[PDB]
Amino acid sequence: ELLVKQGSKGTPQSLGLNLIKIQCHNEAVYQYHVTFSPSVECKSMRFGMLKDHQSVTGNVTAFDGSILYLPVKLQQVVELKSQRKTDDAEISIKIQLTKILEPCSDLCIPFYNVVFRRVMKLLDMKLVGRNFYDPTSAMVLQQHRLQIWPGYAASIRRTDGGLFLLADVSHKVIRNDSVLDVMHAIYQQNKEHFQDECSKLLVGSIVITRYNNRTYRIDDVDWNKTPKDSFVMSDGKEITFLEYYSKNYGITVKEDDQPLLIHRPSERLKGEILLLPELSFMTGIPEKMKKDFRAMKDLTQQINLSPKQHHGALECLLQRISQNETASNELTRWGLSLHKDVHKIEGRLLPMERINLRNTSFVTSEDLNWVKEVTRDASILTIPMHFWALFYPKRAMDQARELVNMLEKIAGPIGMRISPPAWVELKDDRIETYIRTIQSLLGVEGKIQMVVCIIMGTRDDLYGAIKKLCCVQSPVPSQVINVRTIGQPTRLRSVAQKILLQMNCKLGGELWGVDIPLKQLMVIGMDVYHDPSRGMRSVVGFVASINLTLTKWYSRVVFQMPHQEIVDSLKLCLVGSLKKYYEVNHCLPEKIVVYRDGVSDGQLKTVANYEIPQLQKCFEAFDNYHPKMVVFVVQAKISTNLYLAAPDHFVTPSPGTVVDHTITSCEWVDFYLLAHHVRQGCGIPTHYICVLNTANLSPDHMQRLTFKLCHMYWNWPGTIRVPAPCKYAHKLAFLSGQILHHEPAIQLCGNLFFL
RNA sequence: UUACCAUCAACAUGGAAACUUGGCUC
RNA sequence: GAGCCAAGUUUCCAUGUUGAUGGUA
Ligand SMILES: [Mg+2]
Repeated sequence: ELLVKQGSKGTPQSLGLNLIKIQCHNEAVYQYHVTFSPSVECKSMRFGMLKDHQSVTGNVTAFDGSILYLPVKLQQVVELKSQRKTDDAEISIKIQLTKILEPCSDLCIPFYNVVFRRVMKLLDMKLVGRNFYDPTSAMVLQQHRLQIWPGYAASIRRTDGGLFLLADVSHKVIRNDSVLDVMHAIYQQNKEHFQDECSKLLVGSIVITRYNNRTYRIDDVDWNKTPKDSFVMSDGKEITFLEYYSKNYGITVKEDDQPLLIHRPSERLKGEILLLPELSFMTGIPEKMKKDFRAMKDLTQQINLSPKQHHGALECLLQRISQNETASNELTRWGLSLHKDVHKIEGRLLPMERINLRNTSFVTSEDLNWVKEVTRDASILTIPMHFWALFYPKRAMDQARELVNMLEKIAGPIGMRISPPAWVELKDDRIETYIRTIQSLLGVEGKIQMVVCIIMGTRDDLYGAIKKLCCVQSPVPSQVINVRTIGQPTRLRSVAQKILLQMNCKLGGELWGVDIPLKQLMVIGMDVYHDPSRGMRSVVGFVASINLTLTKWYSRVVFQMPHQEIVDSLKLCLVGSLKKYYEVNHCLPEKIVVYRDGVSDGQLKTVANYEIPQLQKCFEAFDNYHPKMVVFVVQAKISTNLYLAAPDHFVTPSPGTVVDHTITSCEWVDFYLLAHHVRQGCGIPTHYICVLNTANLSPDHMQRLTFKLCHMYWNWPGTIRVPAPCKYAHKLAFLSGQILHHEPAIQLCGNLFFL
């Protein structure tokens, strides 16, 4: 079905885009596999060899290193005898004619992209990582030996509107200090302690090589080897590093006394990739620059481009493309005529939602923030909390009394009935003293409602162990404060406000909600938390709405061992969720809405045709249970940018903007929603892909329901990017994966204990 | 770990095309 | 000859995560 979703609800917004329309007038593409037999690999020297033959291959070539594209229909299988122009050896190349590609094809998308990477190469922009950056517009920090290149993450894609060039104005941190120059500086710093200092600085530090443009993690540094030595290339051939770089890449290496960097490929090839530090350069903010206020503020104020500056950089790119004769010729020879200005459309702005409290219901302002409108009125349900204990190591004791004073001053308009705690001073600041004191306080007394601790500095092990005690071993709701958030009195008041709201959340109270027209709605939020350190011990959190007014969230956690499946884990989580829903609501829901987090574009069909059929196979375990299911793939980090056409320039878009045309994928029912208010930089929306819709949910109530679920998040009094169940599931899975490493207590799963 | 939002640095996973290798295989 | 599966390389991409900076509450 064709995607016609742009309805009348919401006001039209003239949105500029980071999209430039590309009109294609190609008539035939032919794809060949060049088969250089003595194995040249440079991606530019091979381009030079393919440009050496402009007669048989013509002057129009979309070459990329191993795949050639022609419009000329060259004969099947030919051979050529090119010259390497380096150290002398004739180069025997082949031609394959693998495929015939039609004009309007999605397999021409890599060919279009290769043409445009060549076009950016014709603007003298360097290729760093996977993007193109301009060193002419670079800004330099000489005090840190670093530069920022303003360039573009650009890619041609086929959306509903057709062929588009997505160009995001990215910035590349290019460190002028080489790795070899870093070893030179450290060797100047100390002599005997040079190698171990380079070991602790470099192992874990990740470098780039710009001659092939690849990033490698330094797993070790070998000081016993030097480029001069010899290694074996994949044709089983023994050659030195210098000869390999002067032949396969055409680079003469200045210094040959440099050591070697070993990158061990994880999740296994067993090949020690061996790296030269002359062509290896670090990427990232240096250690001395991290604590610099001026340098980081200049870097941040440059990279936090407003939509006016974003569109200005895109217009500069289009002006550079149009003014350069070679780039315009290269685009025109393929029939790819670029647009002079970026694409712009008319999106919709969704209406504001009445946030409801116990007695007051207020329409949200344009800021979409209710920070001060919720600490002046009462929450919907406020559980009174009297018996609790505050744990402090006598150094934040004044800060503890200040926090208690602010809490009892603010519990009035909040609605909490707050009693003074047990002021548990700790004889030591150790984790063992903390845990034994909490356990001894709860061992004798069973009427204690809460345990609130104060942590000296940033201690992740102490917070993790406190949460290990509090929602696994002894199910007591917990709260952890730092001394940096209650020290100064300037922000102490709002900190105490949100802390008391957190106390009300972790006890089963309800903070705020909106009116929802959909009845018996069964909201599911999931976030498959992947572990890159525990041997792929994936954690799937599961947050399920329970009451009809969409305010109680029953939580579940399932762990995935190696060689397991998400199927039975989601089976157990869903049957537990419907068991809780039946035991509370005394009914069964007619509509289950699932918000799956983190699915790539390739795994979308895998999610749609494999996992969700088993999700409806869970449904037969109950008595004639067949409701209507709606599954969402949520993609938060995207590269599409929305602008707002003010009558002078481009500004940040108003929060709550939907785009359901011209950007969406062809094979799915998609839209982009910018729900949150953003004041820094450009407002990235969040991609919302309908994997399945059995409820016949039109995109009017679909977008409105996702926007409404963006409001329900109770750890922030305003709109967040993802919906509230996605963020609840993400925090639950993060706490059960990196902090708990265990399933929680079932009773504490009745409340938002992870907030 | 009082939160949310931006952008940067990196890692990990997955898809499509082409090619190569090794098994089957009609 | 055609087809299936596994692994790898090169192109194009997509998604998540961890840090680090800022902002404001
Ligand atoms: Mg999530």
